[PDB]
Amino acid sequence: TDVMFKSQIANQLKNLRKSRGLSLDATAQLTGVSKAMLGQIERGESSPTIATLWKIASGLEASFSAFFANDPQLLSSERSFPDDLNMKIHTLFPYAADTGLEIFEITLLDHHQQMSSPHALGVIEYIHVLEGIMKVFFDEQWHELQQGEHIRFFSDQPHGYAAVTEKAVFQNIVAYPR
Amino acid sequence: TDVMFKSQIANQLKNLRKSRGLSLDATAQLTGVSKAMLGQIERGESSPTIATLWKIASGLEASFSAFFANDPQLLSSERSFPDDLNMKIHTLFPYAADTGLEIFEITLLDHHQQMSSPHALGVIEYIHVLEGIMKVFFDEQWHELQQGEHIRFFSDQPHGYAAVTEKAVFQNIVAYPR
Ligand code: MED
Ligand code: MED
Ligand SMILES: [Zn+2]
Ligand SMILES: [Zn+2]
Repeated sequence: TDVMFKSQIANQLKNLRKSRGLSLDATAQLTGVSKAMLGQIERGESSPTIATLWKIASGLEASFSAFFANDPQLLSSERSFPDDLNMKIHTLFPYAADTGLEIFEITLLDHHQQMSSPHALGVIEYIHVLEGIMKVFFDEQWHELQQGEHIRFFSDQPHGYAAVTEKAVFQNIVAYPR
Repeated sequence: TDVMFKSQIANQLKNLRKSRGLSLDATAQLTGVSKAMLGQIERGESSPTIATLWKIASGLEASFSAFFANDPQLLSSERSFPDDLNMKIHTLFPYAADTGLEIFEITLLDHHQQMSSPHALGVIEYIHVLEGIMKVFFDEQWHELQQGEHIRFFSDQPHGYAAVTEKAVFQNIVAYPR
């Protein structure tokens, strides 16, 4: 499936880019991802990480869900990304333009730590811990959250998530500007 | 010493800022650190992390060493920063304008992971592992390095360091554009 993952992302990334009439170099400037890497991704040569995907989506001002718009069904089954084995994504609600929401249930394993690049301007995130203890980084600091605890923050800044207990599960609501 | 740390940083940050004729708001825009936090730091109300210090120095286009220029001696003794207990900094060579180099010996403990904001444009880093196993993040990926291994990268991008073994020690050369 790692190879099928590559082809899915490669083809849709190209569609998203071409639909916007963007060159690879212009897309590189927008996303902060090298033109070289973007070329490799579209050719199915490199498997992008979840963090790189968000970086690209942010630059294109697209939702994470947009990477699967050609085959919406895939999103509800895409739990394990090849380059992120200690993190599993369960999409509860794919991006909806009317509410601007994208909702995921994330499972962090082996005390994995996930740092992210800023998402698009104005994108806001909500976090609700379902199990374990985890920490969320933003505004230059880590915020520890136990089961049941919650918090929201402006995600258009360097941020991150980390499981303090070996395992942690949390709901993540990503709200895009309307 | 945590309090002495705060006063040292508070006073020199203000000097560096004032010497440049910058307002707090202008400094906020340059560094990406909120004006609120910058105000608290200068008043000795909040203890900045090593990551925040680099973020500020980068925006002011100053060296990390500049934060101790009022009392150079302090740098050679400042090993443990209050908000970074799993990371110890041993400055071997403070910033020198003729070579543009700043050299540190860093000890990471309890498999600590250190993510950093981009340093100033053109700043380059060299890494040489003295002990243990560690990983360095840049160009969207982690690079694992064992004892004796080395690597260099452009640090004006999101990057980071992580000890894979409980403890890891490495030399870090930070070269600023001349
Ligand atoms: C649903 S993927 C994990 C969450 C996403 N907001 C990120 O920063 O990576
Ligand atoms: C000497 S402090 C650790 C190294 C510094 N280049 C950083 O990114 O944090
Ligand atoms: Zn995020
Ligand atoms: Zn650095």
